Amino acid sequence: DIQMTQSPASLSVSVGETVSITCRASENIYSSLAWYQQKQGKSPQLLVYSATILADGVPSRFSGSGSGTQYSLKINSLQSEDFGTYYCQHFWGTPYTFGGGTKLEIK
Amino acid sequence: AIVNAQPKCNPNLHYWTTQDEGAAIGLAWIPYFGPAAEGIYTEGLMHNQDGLICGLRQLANETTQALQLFLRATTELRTFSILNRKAIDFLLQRWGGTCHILGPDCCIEPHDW
Amino acid sequence: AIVNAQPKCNPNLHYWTTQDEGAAIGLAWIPYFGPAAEGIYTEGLMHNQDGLICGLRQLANETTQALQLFLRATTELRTFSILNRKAIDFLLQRWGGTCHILGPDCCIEPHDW
Amino acid sequence: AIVNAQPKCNPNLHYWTTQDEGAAIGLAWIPYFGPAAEGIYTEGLMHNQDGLICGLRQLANETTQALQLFLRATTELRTFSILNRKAIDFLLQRWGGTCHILGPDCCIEPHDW
Amino acid sequence: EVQLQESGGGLMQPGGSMKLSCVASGFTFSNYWMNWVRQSPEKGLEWVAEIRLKSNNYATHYAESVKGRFTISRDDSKRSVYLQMNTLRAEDTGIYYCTRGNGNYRAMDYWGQGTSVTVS
Amino acid sequence: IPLGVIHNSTLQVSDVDKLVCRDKLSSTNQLRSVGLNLEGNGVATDVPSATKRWGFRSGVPPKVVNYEAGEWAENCYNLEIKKPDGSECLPAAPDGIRGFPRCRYVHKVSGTGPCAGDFAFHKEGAFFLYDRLASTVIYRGTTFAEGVVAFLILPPSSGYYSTTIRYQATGFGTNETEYLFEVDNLTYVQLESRFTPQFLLQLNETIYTSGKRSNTTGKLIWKVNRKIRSEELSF
Amino acid sequence: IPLGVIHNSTLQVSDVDKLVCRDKLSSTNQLRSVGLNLEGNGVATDVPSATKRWGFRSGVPPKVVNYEAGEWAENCYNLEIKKPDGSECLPAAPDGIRGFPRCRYVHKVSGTGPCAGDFAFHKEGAFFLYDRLASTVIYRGTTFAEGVVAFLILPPSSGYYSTTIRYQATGFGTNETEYLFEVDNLTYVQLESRFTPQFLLQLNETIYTSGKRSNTTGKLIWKVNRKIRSEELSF
Amino acid sequence: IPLGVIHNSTLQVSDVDKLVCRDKLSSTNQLRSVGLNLEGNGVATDVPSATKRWGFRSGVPPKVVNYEAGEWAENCYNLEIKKPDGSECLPAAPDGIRGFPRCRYVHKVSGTGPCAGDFAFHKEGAFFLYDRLASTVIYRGTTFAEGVVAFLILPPSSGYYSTTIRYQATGFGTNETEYLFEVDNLTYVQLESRFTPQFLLQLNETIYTSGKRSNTTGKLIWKVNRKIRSEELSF
Amino acid sequence: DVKLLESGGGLVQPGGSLKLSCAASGFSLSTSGVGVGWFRQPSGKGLEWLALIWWDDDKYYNPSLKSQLSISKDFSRNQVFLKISNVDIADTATYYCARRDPFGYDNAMGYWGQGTSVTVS
Ligand SMILES: *[C@@H]1O[C@H](CO)[C@@H](O[C@@H]2O[C@H](CO)[C@@H](O[C@@H]3O[C@H](CO[C@H]4O[C@H](CO)[C@@H](O)[C@H](O)[C@@H]4O)[C@@H](O)[C@H](O[C@H]4O[C@H](CO)[C@@H](O)[C@H](O)[C@@H]4O)[C@@H]3O)[C@H](O)[C@H]2NC(C)=O)[C@H](O)[C@H]1NC(C)=O
Ligand SMILES: *[C@@H]1O[C@H](CO)[C@@H](O[C@@H]2O[C@H](CO)[C@@H](O[C@@H]3O[C@H](CO[C@H]4O[C@H](CO)[C@@H](O)[C@H](O)[C@@H]4O)[C@@H](O)[C@H](O[C@H]4O[C@H](CO)[C@@H](O)[C@H](O)[C@@H]4O)[C@@H]3O)[C@H](O)[C@H]2NC(C)=O)[C@H](O)[C@H]1NC(C)=O
Ligand SMILES: *[C@@H]1O[C@H](CO)[C@@H](O[C@@H]2O[C@H](CO)[C@@H](O[C@@H]3O[C@H](CO[C@H]4O[C@H](CO)[C@@H](O)[C@H](O)[C@@H]4O)[C@@H](O)[C@H](O[C@H]4O[C@H](CO)[C@@H](O)[C@H](O)[C@@H]4O)[C@@H]3O)[C@H](O)[C@H]2NC(C)=O)[C@H](O)[C@H]1NC(C)=O
Ligand SMILES: *[C@@H]1O[C@H](CO)[C@@H](O[C@@H]2O[C@H](CO)[C@@H](O[C@@H]3O[C@H](CO)[C@@H](O)[C@H](O[C@H]4O[C@H](CO)[C@@H](O)[C@H](O)[C@@H]4O)[C@@H]3O)[C@H](O)[C@H]2NC(C)=O)[C@H](O)[C@H]1NC(C)=O
Ligand SMILES: *[C@@H]1O[C@H](CO)[C@@H](O[C@@H]2O[C@H](CO)[C@@H](O[C@@H]3O[C@H](CO)[C@@H](O)[C@H](O[C@H]4O[C@H](CO)[C@@H](O)[C@H](O)[C@@H]4O)[C@@H]3O)[C@H](O)[C@H]2NC(C)=O)[C@H](O)[C@H]1NC(C)=O
Ligand SMILES: *[C@@H]1O[C@H](CO)[C@@H](O[C@@H]2O[C@H](CO)[C@@H](O[C@@H]3O[C@H](CO)[C@@H](O)[C@H](O[C@H]4O[C@H](CO)[C@@H](O)[C@H](O)[C@@H]4O)[C@@H]3O)[C@H](O)[C@H]2NC(C)=O)[C@H](O)[C@H]1NC(C)=O
Ligand SMILES: *[C@@H]1O[C@H](CO)[C@@H](O[C@@H]2O[C@H](CO)[C@@H](O)[C@H](O)[C@H]2NC(C)=O)[C@H](O)[C@H]1NC(C)=O
Ligand SMILES: *[C@@H]1O[C@H](CO)[C@@H](O[C@@H]2O[C@H](CO)[C@@H](O)[C@H](O)[C@H]2NC(C)=O)[C@H](O)[C@H]1NC(C)=O
Ligand SMILES: *[C@@H]1O[C@H](CO)[C@@H](O[C@@H]2O[C@H](CO)[C@@H](O)[C@H](O)[C@H]2NC(C)=O)[C@H](O)[C@H]1NC(C)=O
Ligand SMILES: *[C@@H]1O[C@H](CO)[C@@H](O)[C@H](O)[C@H]1NC(C)=O
Ligand SMILES: *[C@@H]1O[C@H](CO)[C@@H](O)[C@H](O)[C@H]1NC(C)=O
Ligand SMILES: *[C@@H]1O[C@H](CO)[C@@H](O)[C@H](O)[C@H]1NC(C)=O
Repeated sequence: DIQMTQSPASLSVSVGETVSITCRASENIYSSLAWYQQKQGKSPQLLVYSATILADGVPSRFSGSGSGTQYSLKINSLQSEDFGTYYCQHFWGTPYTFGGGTKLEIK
Repeated sequence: AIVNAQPKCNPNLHYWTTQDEGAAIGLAWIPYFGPAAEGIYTEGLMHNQDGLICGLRQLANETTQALQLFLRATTELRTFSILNRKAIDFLLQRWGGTCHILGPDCCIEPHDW
Repeated sequence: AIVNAQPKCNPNLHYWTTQDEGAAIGLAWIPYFGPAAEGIYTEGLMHNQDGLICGLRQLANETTQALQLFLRATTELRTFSILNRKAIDFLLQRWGGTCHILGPDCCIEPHDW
Repeated sequence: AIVNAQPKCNPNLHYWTTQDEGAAIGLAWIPYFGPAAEGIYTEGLMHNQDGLICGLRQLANETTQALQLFLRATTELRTFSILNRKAIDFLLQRWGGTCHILGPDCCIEPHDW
Repeated sequence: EVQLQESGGGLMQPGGSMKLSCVASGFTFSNYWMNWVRQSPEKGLEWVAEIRLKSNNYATHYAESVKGRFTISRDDSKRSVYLQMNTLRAEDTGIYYCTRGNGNYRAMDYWGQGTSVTVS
Repeated sequence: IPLGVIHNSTLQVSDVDKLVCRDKLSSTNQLRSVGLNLEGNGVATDVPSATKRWGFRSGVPPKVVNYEAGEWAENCYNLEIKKPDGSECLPAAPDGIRGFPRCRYVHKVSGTGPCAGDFAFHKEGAFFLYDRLASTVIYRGTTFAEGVVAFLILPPSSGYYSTTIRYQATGFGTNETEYLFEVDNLTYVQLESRFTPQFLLQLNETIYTSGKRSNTTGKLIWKVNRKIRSEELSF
Repeated sequence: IPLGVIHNSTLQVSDVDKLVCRDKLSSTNQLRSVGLNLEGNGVATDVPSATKRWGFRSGVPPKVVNYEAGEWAENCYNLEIKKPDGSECLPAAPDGIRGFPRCRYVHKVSGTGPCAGDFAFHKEGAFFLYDRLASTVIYRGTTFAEGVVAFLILPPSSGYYSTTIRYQATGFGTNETEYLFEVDNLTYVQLESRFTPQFLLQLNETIYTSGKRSNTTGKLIWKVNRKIRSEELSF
Repeated sequence: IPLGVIHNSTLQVSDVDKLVCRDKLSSTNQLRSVGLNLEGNGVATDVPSATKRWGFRSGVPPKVVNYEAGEWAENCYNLEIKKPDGSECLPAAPDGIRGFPRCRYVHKVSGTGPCAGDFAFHKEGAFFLYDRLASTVIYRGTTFAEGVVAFLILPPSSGYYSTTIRYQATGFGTNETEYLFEVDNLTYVQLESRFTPQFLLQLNETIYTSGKRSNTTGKLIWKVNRKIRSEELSF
Repeated sequence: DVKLLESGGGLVQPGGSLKLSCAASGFSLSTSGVGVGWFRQPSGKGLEWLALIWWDDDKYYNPSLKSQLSISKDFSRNQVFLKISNVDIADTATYYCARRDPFGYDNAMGYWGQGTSVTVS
């Protein structure tokens, strides 16, 4: 089964900062990979559809890249509404796998 | 308005086509100065915006199943066209009915004076 | 609006077709699990209601005669279609003319207010 | 709305066709009593009224050039038809748009009362 | 908008069995399959199970670390789902969710509020 | 080419200068090109007359046309005829050609004769029908049921396993042509006229039973009129 | 046969009883019949499973259909299989047939087996795709990429030069069938399962270098599990 | 592909973004795909230039297209050319191909040369016209008249029995290629340029009459310039 | 344990032609990489090589005789064959079929035919 990791385990940030997240995995020919985030007291919410297509109602700031074992999440700038933790997953078929996540620490 | 089968959809679409509008040089119109027989191909990439690529695969499977029977019913050997016939029925479904405004057809624009 | 030739019409129509809507099992869509090559045929019976069967034979003879010349004029070897072309002219006879109401065409519904 | 290439146009058109409406005798419908395989041809003459013959040659050259690419794009071997497809697009360019009067289409006759 | 709600949660004694459940509306069941996932501060999100659409004859899957400890069920006339836990052993204290989504995306695009289920 | 039109529950000819919408072609599946069996016009089925109906022309090339499914034929034919010098006569069928689906009595013929021309052709221009493709020419082997075709606008093993009557030909395509029935490796009976497939079928009352049955090193021909069977009337 | 329709930026099924003009076919160039690669559904690419997917039927005739240009395939196949008596098995490709334009790894197979039937056929009915023509039957030689087809209404040398993996077959079309990889005129490795083209490609680390390389009058087979390579484990 | 349109008694180009109903296609029988003779553009008819116009390519497959009946050609060609090793060069014509209906002077050529490539092809891409089918490739034997094709929207034995001029080729498809006229089993006259079919036809004033006529065990070539005839100037 | 069986043509004129065959009645010959082959011993002479045949469809010949020698097989009957053009007195020999014996490593053949002989006159 495909294994996956994420880094940095957390990132300290400032408002309007450009950020990115590394996610790595056993190789995946599928671009099925996707990203989501959650807040304390909140159910997870999808950020991007598989590969790079953004989830509906997601701000233009969001972006991402890659295929196979290496891919990433990017955000052009940050808003305080984006505080939370972030994840990525393998939806290539089954069993599903998920990253340990990251934390959006504040400066 | 369909959803994916248990199979796993690869959202990527990497494809090739024979289309090539225009010609690089006037001699390229000529097969004698034309590209090698494999040179006709061109390629491009699409992504699963709005679920379209994956939706396409499911649609394709259903279409393939429907098509299999039709082909059994054909008598012609290489079935070079179908879409032309489909275009004809696209029109037939829209035409030969009575149609001023009252019928639910012909997309008549609202009436001005 | 035609009548029968001196030949003798048999009013019975016993016929066969390749049509078979749907499939008995999902595997029947597949030629590998498909019916024997003669199994495609289905059959039925019709009777000369309103003189239709006999009328059909006469019509067929006339059509055959007209067709013979057309085939002589064709250049293609196996003439797999014709009806598609006929459908096109069905439409062309009804379209590209001016047509609000005054012309004798387009089956415009009576105008309400 | 085109003009002739440096080539030299011969304004004469002497041509032959396979068309032959009707039949001389009823047996002529029958290939068995039909004309020799070359007998199908008929012929006629046209003159360059209004520059039409010469215009035709230039048009033909341009069409030939456009056609060469299309044929490269075809996958079918003998391309027995094209005009039928063109007829379909003739209709498609005129239809499926909204169309009462306001749109620039359907040649609607002026409205009477 | 999916109208999903969750039920059957809370503390239970170890060695038991329970049918955790969900209900939803505004997204017909005829167009989808569903997943159960679980989360803990010690684990992060993890997949638990997959429930196929009847077109797949309701085939199911479970994470191998939990497989055979749970079964699933669904009712497409009631628009309801069951985790049908076979056991209530230990370490099952993570928050439970049930998800669904467009087949041309993935099931992540809908989730519950989640529920707490715990073991003594 | 006119099309039949069904309207007011009757056939109507499509060739009019006004196409009133009372007839509508909602889809292409209302169209049909169905074949019709020539036999349904009461046309004689005697094998000698079938031969009389074929032209034996050389010259213009053969053509075929696709057509819609159609009525059963009681009589159909398979042909092995060759030129007197042992040359093959008539082309092998083209790919996708197969015999008509429902003939009750395919008649098979073999033998030789002048087999004039190269493409045969029907003297009335009637179509030969092979499976779903009409033809202007006879193909070797496989069954062709004589018929015509029409185009109209719409608003168990015995069904193919039946088949009897195989016979020899003497000469071909000419007035002098003659046929002899064959059973049990015996050539017999001139089959002159008036014989239904059942009329001939009942003649198998003699096979291994009531007559004929040349239990000799060779086979004897009987000349049909026991008077009919013409037993021992072979010469 | 339903058509995809793109409207409101989503697919919609054409089979409705009302054709609202919101979808318009301004020209025939909005139509597409594009092929799709079966492999894009996650279907296994192990050669043994490919064999499992082919029916080996005799009976009904093959058919092909024209289709629109489509997606690249990572895996495709060429076939030389023949019957155990040395008979050719499977028809030569028809004119205009050529291999698929973009396969990354065409797999080539040769050898013999019962090769039952005459027309093969896909057990799922999936199309074989040769260039621009889909097929219900496998043709000799040239590459066919398994796929399906769909019809929708619209609103550098390595791209074909890549290709590795040629191997022998032992038996064909049956459960007992087995394959052996071949390099340097050496038949080896059972290729049982789980081997990506790259998994196999890296095995050429042994060619003329780290192993195998039967510098003898004949070639030796190694049985895959150096443990994998199974050097000197040939029997 | 643009279509000619006849309106206001003049040609108009169909490729516009508005199709005004002033042009109407009441039926498909207003459509035409007529062929045109390349010769009607004043293109040279010298046989050496005809050779200059053919590409001799190998590679991409040949294609043909159906077209409407069209104008008479004064000059047309038949070809028997073969490779220097006696290999056949250029494919036999496909079924249904026959020579153009009205050529006044079919020119026939035979002989050998490198005959490079396999499919010939016209250097300008001009169509070869065989009967009613245009071609991108030259077929063996039968006559092809160089031409183009156009599509427009519409609002006695000598006609084919004429034909003279048969000659040998020396080399083929290359600058070095040369031709010699042949009559009475005599190879003669280089045919370099400037010779109308009638210019050549009048040279038969010597046949069995005023000159040449090698009444020997072999035939003598005369080198064209009696000065023209080049009698006894053979070497 | 394979009952390999010798077979072949009878006496022939020199300048003639010869067909030889064998069969593996005890073995299908369906194992991949099976090698079988021919060799001959004229006058009590050593094992002159003639040809090799592989189940994987590979053929080899002794180049000195190769111009007049051809390999054929019929697996459906477990058969192997030789065709020899221009048979003459130099071709008279005992003849034998052979098969790999250890099987799959270093040829290891090995297994042998019953022996037959050919003469001319
Ligand atoms: C459109 O897309 C759908 C998928 O969305 C395709 O559906 C597939 O259909 C095939 C059959 O048509 C299904 O294959 C079946 O799988 C069964 C299970 O195999 C598994 O289980 C075994 C045993 O545990 C495992 O070893 C193996 O790894 C698998 O996990 C088989 O039991 C079935 O076989 C029986 O029936 C077939 C068909 O007659 C016989 O050939 C067999 O011999 C046996 O009798 C069968 O193979 C497949 O699972 C379906 N997948 C999905 C996702 O639905 C459609 O095929 C496709 N449409 C077209 C036209 O191609
Ligand atoms: C559509 O349907 C009509 C019928 O409704 C068919 O019409 C038939 O047409 C054929 C000719 O095309 C007719 O056949 C002709 O019959 C004449 C009389 O034969 C009879 O008389 C003799 C002598 O007494 C009797 O022995 C015999 O039993 C018959 O009673 C013949 O004299 C004609 O032959 C002459 O012309 C033909 C044609 O060139 C030559 O081949 C002959 O050698 C000879 O020169 C001829 O055979 C037939 O009678 C018509 N029947 C009807 C009912 O009209 C059409 O054929 C059909 N359309 C198509 C295209 O198939
Ligand atoms: C539609 O109609 C137009 C005419 O209206 C045709 O156009 C012709 O196009 C060809 C090329 O496609 C032209 O031919 C060119 O002529 C050049 C000059 O040749 C002359 O000059 C030499 C040297 O002085 C004289 O000996 C000779 O007698 C001529 O007076 C050549 O130099 C060109 O050759 C170079 O390019 C060609 C093409 O690659 C090579 O094959 C040659 O080897 C060389 O490299 C060339 O031959 C012609 O002049 C054009 N005529 C007109 C009137 O425009 C189109 O061809 C036609 N459309 C189609 C599709 O057929
Ligand atoms: C005249 O009478 C004789 C009998 O005196 C009669 O011969 C009979 O012919 C039938 C059919 O050939 C024979 O029955 C056959 O037996 C074989 C072998 O077992 C079967 O394979 C045959 O079955 C095949 O054909 C059937 C009929 O088409 C199919 O239904 C079936 O699916 C198979 O394809 C068949 O049963 C019978 O044994 C002989 N009997 C004798 C004594 O000859 C002959 O047919 C009669 N003449 C004519 C022209 O009818
Ligand atoms: C395992 O490793 C060996 C090396 O140890 C490797 O063999 C190599 O194969 C390549 C390709 O056959 C050889 O390079 C070729 O040399 C010839 C002659 O000069 C060229 O004509 C070839 O070019 C053609 O093919 C190319 C690749 O498709 C095309 O790009 C090109 O356009 C031509 O069509 C090619 O350059 C090389 O010399 C050997 N080297 C050795 C030492 O064997 C073998 O390929 C490896 N095994 C596998 C299965 O990959
Ligand atoms: C140069 O002059 C010589 C005469 O000095 C000339 O030879 C003549 O050729 C014609 C045609 O071949 C000969 O007449 C022919 O005779 C035969 C036999 O009777 C006929 O079958 C021929 O008729 C066929 O061909 C005709 C023309 O195409 C058709 O109209 C007809 O339907 C037939 O198909 C034809 O009448 C004549 O006898 C010779 N005369 C002599 C003395 O040679 C030669 O043709 C001239 N050279 C060239 C190239 O024109
Ligand atoms: C077969 O037919 C030919 C011609 O139809 C017969 O020969 C003709 O016989 C008639 C008299 O009936 C003569 O007037 C003709 O001069 C003969 N020649 C012709 C017209 O070909 C011949 O007798 C017939 N024989 C048989 C038994 O079929
Ligand atoms: C290949 O398959 C056949 C049949 O699938 C095997 O023979 C069958 O083996 C089963 C037991 O596994 C028996 O119950 C059947 O009676 C046998 N006959 C059948 C069903 O064909 C055979 O053993 C297999 N061998 C290999 C190695 O592929
Ligand atoms: C036929 O053509 C070739 C090439 O067109 C001639 O050889 C060339 O001659 C030119 C001088 O005219 C040299 O500059 C080239 O180097 C030669 N090689 C080439 C370009 O192929 C040859 O002389 C010609 N001979 C005849 C009689 O046709
Ligand atoms: C009929 O004769 C043929 C030889 O012409 C022979 O092969 C066959 O066995 C015979 N038929 C019967 C049923 O004896
Ligand atoms: C592989 O063997 C064949 C004979 O089967 C031989 O022709 C070829 O030279 C060999 N390959 C190499 C690269 O030596
Ligand atoms: C011309 O020569 C050929 C042999 O090449 C010969 O058959 C023929 O009779 C000759 N032509 C004439 C009219 O003598």
